[PDB]
Amino acid sequence: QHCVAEVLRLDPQSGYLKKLTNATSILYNTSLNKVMLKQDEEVARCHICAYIASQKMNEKHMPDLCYPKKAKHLMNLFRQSLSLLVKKYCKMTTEEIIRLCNDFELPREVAYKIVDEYNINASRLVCPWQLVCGLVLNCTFIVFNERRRKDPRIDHFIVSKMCSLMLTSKVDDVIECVKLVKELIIGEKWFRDLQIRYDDFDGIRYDEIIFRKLGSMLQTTNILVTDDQYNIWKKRIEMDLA
Amino acid sequence: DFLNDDYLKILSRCPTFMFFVEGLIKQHAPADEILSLLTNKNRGLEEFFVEFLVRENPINGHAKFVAR
Amino acid sequence: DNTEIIKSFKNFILEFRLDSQFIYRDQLRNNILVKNYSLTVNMEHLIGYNEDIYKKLSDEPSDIIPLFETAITQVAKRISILSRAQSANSLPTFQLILNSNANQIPLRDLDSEHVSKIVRLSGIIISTSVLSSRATYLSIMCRNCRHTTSITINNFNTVSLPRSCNCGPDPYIIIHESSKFIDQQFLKLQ
Ligand SMILES: [Zn+2]
Repeated sequence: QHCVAEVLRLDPQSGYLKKLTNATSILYNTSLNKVMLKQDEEVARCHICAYIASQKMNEKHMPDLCYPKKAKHLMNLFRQSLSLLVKKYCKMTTEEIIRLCNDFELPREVAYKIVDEYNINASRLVCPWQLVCGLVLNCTFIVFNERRRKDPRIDHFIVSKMCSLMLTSKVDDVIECVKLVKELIIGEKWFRDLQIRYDDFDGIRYDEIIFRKLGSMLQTTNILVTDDQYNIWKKRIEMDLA
Repeated sequence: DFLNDDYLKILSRCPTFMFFVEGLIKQHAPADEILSLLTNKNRGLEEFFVEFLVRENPINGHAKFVAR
Repeated sequence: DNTEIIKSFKNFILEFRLDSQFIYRDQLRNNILVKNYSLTVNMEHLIGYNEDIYKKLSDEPSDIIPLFETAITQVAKRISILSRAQSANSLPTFQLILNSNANQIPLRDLDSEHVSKIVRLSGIIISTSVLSSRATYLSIMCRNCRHTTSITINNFNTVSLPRSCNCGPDPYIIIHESSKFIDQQFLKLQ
């Protein structure tokens, strides 16, 4: 039942969940009662089980359910028993770029946004590797400012990652990949919502920069260090005896 | 004469002063002069303050006698 | 995360004290003069100091233990250089040792539950079989590429050799004279 609920709640990755666990139960039951249905490794035995249980209740969905040789076999058997940017004009899918975005373990909402961007504005293109590259980079720089604000060892590792995920030794093209999308995507309300959420504004806060730029000297350029820093740095030399 | 404690606190977060500190941590396994001077006794601190405050900043006089 | 736990552990090393005297700190300082590369521990001493490691070392110990080993080695590495700066290259992992007296449970009352957890007990000894050896660090050369590599193993005295670096499968000889090993034995109880 644990494994049943596991594989059944593996579909997302009201009446649905209930009726589907009941379905898989009595389905597996019917399939194992008689002596007719054998040599079926339990390795895989809760999948077109789940697909036909989708087919049964009320509404069914061909996509995102089967997601192979024996998949067809067992189906019939049960059903009877009952570089990257020089490349010109490439093509992509939903899950291709879900992969290239989920490699950073970023959320799926940002990915859906880049997907919407694409399927509306993937029309007039030369190469979508550039656009989606720049997109997910300017997702990373905006959401990952904290860890980077304290760890400048990150910005080399990250750019190195996407330099070789798309197979180049030259990188200034990637720099352009970022600034051009930033020129493009600059002013949409959803981009706006993300900037108020994760608070980069060029990577710097609002309540600081406005005094940086309106015309002030109270502007806190933190050359000096904060108090808790020293409060914890002192422990390193406390035990200096050893 | 008016060298207050809060001033003494904030000047401690001179990060270059931390560079100097740790440079001497690794120059000397013992830790006697640093406890002699540091904020754990602020007397030596303010003493060092005036001591390194008085200096010439010889860069500027260097530019001067260079012009000369 | 794991480094939070590492620090919660390493503070117990030098920031623990009872009867107004450091215990494990100078224990290590002695053990290293002994050239021992291990220690002794009580786990009773960790319950009051901190509860962020106990309830998880209980049920996922092997997940937590080599961490402590590495923390120990980290403490060693500073103190080695500091004591060289004080007076007067190859520092492996230190076997940890510990004990307890919380309880004793017998072989009879076991079951197939609380398996891979940690248990306390009594009994009587028989075996003194033989000093059977294992490896810890062993060098490898390919027979065709002449392509040197290296391997080290940690706890389980999981993986095997590499299946491919044409040389074909099994391209590797194990060199001994620049390899390293350790001992164990097979000990009984009743
Ligand atoms: Zn080879």
